[PDB]
Amino acid sequence: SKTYINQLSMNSPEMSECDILHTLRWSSRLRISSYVNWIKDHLIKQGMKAEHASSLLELASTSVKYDVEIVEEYFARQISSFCSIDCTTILQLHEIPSLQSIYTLDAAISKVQVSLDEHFSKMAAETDPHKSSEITKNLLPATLQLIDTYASFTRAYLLQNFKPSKEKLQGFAAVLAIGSSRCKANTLGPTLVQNLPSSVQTVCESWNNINTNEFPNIGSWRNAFANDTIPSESYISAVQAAHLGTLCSQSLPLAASLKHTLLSLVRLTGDLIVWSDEMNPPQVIRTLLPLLLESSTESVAEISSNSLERILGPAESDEFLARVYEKLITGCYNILANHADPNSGLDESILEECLQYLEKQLESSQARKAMEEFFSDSGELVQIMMATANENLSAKFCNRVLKFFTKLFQLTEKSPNPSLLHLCGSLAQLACVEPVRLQAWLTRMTTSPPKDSDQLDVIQENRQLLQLLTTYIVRENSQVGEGVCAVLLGTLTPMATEMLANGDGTGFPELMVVMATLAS
Repeated sequence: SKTYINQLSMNSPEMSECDILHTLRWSSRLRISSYVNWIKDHLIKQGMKAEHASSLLELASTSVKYDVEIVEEYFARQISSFCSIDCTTILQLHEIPSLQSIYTLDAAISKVQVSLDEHFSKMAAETDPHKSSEITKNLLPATLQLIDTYASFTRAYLLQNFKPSKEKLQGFAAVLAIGSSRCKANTLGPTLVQNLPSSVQTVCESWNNINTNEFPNIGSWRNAFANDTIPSESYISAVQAAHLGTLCSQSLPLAASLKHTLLSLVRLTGDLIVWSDEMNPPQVIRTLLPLLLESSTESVAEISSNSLERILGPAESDEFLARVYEKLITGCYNILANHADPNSGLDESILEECLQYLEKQLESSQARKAMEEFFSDSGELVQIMMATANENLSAKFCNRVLKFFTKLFQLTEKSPNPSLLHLCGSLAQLACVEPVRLQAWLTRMTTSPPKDSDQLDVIQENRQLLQLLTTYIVRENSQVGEGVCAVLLGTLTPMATEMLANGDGTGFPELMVVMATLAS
């Protein structure tokens, strides 16, 4: 109708999802396929003579700029709508967008990909390809933030479908954030995912079995769809049919739509990063790194790796491997320190495995580098040993972490490097520890276990290696300093006097080996 012509001719304000869907097809229609004559002929009817009709038709479409403008405005609207939710919190199902918005966004990105690809393919010829970088000066940040939002959305969709409480839900989120197996760089991921008993294997496998082959292929719009007049319209129709087909499912309907939209978004990001003259590393690297390492994104991580390898490193020797290792250490510290409680859905084996892995990488020099940089920037070796004070956990975890200290100091002594010296100086912050937690922690080992317990041997070896690590600290070459020793003596004397007084002196005969060496 003429009202549509005037509503979108000189401007396109107050549009909606249905308006966007109709407008994309209409605008693509009146370009090359000779519907323009049909439109003006019908405009002759209903009372518009040809002079107005031709002028409005000419000034309604002028081409790529129109597409990027409208889709940028749609992206801005979607980002503004989703910006009301931020930080890192688990989102409910009800705040996930409805199917209409999802396939509207999918159609928008598909049209943008097709138009940009044809524009750059025709720009492959000629001698002036630089006149196309200024139109994508704003697409990239919006695309990255939208990708981050949708990754959060699919992560929340997987999480909330696992009545489990919120605390172990956050624990499961921490476990799965460093999961995934499609990347060969990490090793813990599959093991930590698989050792959980029943919840995150059947559900995770059922959700990972949602294949998206019913959708059109990567470049199917170039070969199987270029025969017709407007290949973009056929591609949009196929995508819409694929999205509509998912409604019949009863187990996990939105999974296929979310997977496909994330895949298309990351592919468009890669194509844009190829075509964009302006390229700014840190945002794209931090918004693409979690994709490879996320268990909730495994059907997409390969494209992310492909796009990141060509720009940030050959994936074996460059700094990308060190960045991946740094992400692994960050995740390991997070899970070890924050969710040590046994009610966070955590089995002791998960902490055991991650501790073993991070020792194994601590042995290697190249990983030990990033190890020390991360514990110097934001990490803290002391949190791991504070985690032992939790009375809700067995003594095997304490044994493993204490053996961890034994081995890092052994590697410090045998093969001294500046990273090991710096981490030796790192534990000097034991003075900053408030007295109550350190008193409780010392009470954890210093208390004699019941003689009917199976951990008597474990605690005996713990006492032995505690004396050994004490000798390690009190060494002159050690960088911890005498203040830590003085405060340790001050907070070891009183309850020593106490359990000599009220108690029978159990566990006393091997105490002197500790604070006597402290005095040394």
